[PDB]
Amino acid sequence: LPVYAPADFIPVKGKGSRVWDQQGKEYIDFAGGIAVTALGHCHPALVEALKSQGETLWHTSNVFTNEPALRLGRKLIDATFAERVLFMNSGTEANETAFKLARHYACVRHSPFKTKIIAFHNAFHGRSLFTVSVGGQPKYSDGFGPKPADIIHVPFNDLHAVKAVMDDHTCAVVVEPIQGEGGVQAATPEFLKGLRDLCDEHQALLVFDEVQCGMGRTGDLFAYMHYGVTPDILTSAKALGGGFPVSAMLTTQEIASAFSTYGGNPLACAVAGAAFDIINTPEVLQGIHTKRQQFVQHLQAIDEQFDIFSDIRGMGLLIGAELKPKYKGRARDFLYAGAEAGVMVLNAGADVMRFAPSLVVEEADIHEGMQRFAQAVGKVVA
Amino acid sequence: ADFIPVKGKGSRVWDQQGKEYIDFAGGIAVTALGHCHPALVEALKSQGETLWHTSNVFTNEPALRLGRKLIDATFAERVLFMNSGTEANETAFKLARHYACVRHSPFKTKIIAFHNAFHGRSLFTVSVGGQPKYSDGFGPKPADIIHVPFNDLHAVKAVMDDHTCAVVVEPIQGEGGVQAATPEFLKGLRDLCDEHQALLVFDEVQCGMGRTGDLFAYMHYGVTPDILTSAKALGGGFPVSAMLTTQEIASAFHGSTYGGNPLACAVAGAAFDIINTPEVLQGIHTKRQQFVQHLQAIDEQFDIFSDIRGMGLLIGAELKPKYKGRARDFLYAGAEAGVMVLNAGADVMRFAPSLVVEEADIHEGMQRFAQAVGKVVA
Repeated sequence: LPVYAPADFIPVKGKGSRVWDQQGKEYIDFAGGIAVTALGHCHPALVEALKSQGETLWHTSNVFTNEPALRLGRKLIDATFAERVLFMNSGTEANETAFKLARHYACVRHSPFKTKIIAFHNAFHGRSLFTVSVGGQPKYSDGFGPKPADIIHVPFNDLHAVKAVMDDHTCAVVVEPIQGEGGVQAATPEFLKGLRDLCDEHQALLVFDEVQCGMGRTGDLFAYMHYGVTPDILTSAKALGGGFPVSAMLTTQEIASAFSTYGGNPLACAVAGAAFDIINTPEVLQGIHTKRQQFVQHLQAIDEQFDIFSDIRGMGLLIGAELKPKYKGRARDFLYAGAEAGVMVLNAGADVMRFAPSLVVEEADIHEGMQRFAQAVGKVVA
Repeated sequence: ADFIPVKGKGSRVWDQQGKEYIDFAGGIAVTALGHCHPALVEALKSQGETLWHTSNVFTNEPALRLGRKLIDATFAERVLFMNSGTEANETAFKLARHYACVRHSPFKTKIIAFHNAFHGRSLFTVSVGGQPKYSDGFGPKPADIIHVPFNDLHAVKAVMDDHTCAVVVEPIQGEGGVQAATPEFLKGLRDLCDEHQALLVFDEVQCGMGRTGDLFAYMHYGVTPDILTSAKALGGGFPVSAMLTTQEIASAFHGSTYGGNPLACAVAGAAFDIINTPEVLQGIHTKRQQFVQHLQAIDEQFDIFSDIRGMGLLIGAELKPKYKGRARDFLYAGAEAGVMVLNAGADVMRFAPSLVVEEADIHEGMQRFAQAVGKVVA
């Protein structure tokens, strides 16, 4: 079921897209700690930001603001639909704030009875009681006592189902523009635009969970930019801090007033500022699309030799490769084989291989790592 | 606040104008070793050039070392690391619920909590928290949570049954006016949890990691919980948290540690190594009395405090009826006089400085606070 590392696989050092364990074994990192290390390990710019702010100021409480948080909030506001930003520590906390806000906005603006949240099967939004209940995997939300109520789940990419359950008592639609954990499934243009129109019609807020697909992952700063569909609330984490625990919730002044920056650990925000400055450049964003195709070509060549993939999908450097029916439920086996061959990869359910490397992964590492993965595949299929 | 801190060193802070402040707040009991402590900076820099992040699939050496340190020093046999106190509390409450579900009955769901409790701001944790004003207005709350008065043992006995999974308590309610549990109350909680096969959950996010002058407040009481949560002081400024429990309870979630950010755990390790020494822990009690003597002298001059309470360097000064509801007025006057302090509700002044705050800083900061009080009274 769950993917756990054995006692002889403990990473100790990371440099760029390469990782070494206790025994000195070298790995190519196509996993990024599950799309977290978007600029690789110990990136000189991020290390410098960490070290310099570390000599100056680490922590301020939420009653105080700080320069790093102000600078970062300004950068997020200037680059996105957002007019207000709220900083926390993790994607789960960002989602908690987003869901609470959508609930409270509806409560004060319209009615205390306007509480329905529409979410999707296979959705992942975190592991707190509230976020995991909004998540679309019953197995992970079962067994913790009474779940917070008024959450309705329908299939991802099923617009009609959404239309069918939504009403004047609906406060929010929560969606990942691309379901990362859920098989790397991208929203269709019709579906995502349909969600915007339905939210408009019912006076509900459209909440985009961009914890995984945000901060450069898709080759745009945020996935919503690719679609041209503007949410009411957006959450960001993982890539935001490039390894440092930080998250952000983005919304408009009108919605935020129901509760330009709030919170944000000075050290976290300085690091996230440095990461933002690198990721939000035309050149890096262009490179993400160049690098994606380098990966895809290798995956196509692997399928040509071994006949193992039915679909190659995702956006930018969030890559999903679905296994053929003859290899249904073998994703974990391919992952472990990869680790043996010195390449770190991911799953997205039992049938899907997932890749989420550094957005600046070198071409040399792409070729070497994918050659290692091709070797690993050969060991599994023989 | 009306000023923006840009730099800190030890227990002194500077804003954009270069104005120097004495820090008796510690970012709400977070910076337990002050600002930019050389040992914590060294740990941050050394791990920061080695490895920042692994997912929960992997362990890492900093997480393993910190886990071992917490296990050796406490009742804990297993540790789960997170980023915030809210997350640690989420994990604790989910665990108590899941343990009851699989080891007893899916209907064993009642959580007993206390009025004025603070456990975080997620939907679940704020619902277990005892402040309706903070849990109202976010739609249907996670159910089966019962609130009774803090320190009321009879109330707890009354609500507990075979359908109770947990009692959740802060050994000292920091936000709730700095109110300490009585020995009989805390001991009684242990006895009742034993009787009803419920888990005793100690929220030591604020009162833990040296705050009370013991590594954890439970050690002062001699009452061992089933689950304990730690944050704030744990990382001395770095976002990190821990949930501590036994092997028996942790087994309900399907080595000795799980999760933990390499960078976070390295810093937390350096912080643990300093706080968990006989000398630092002794000093917390010395420093407490240095603060308390100033507070007593302020009251002698200005007739302002009816009670001075708390433990170690968690200090509460309740305002007299004449100054009821005006804790914010003294907080702002404090800031004007160049000293950073806290409130614990509208009636209580709260102090939570670095556990190694220099005596010179205590005297200077408290003199500034005396002047601030003087300007308000005049």
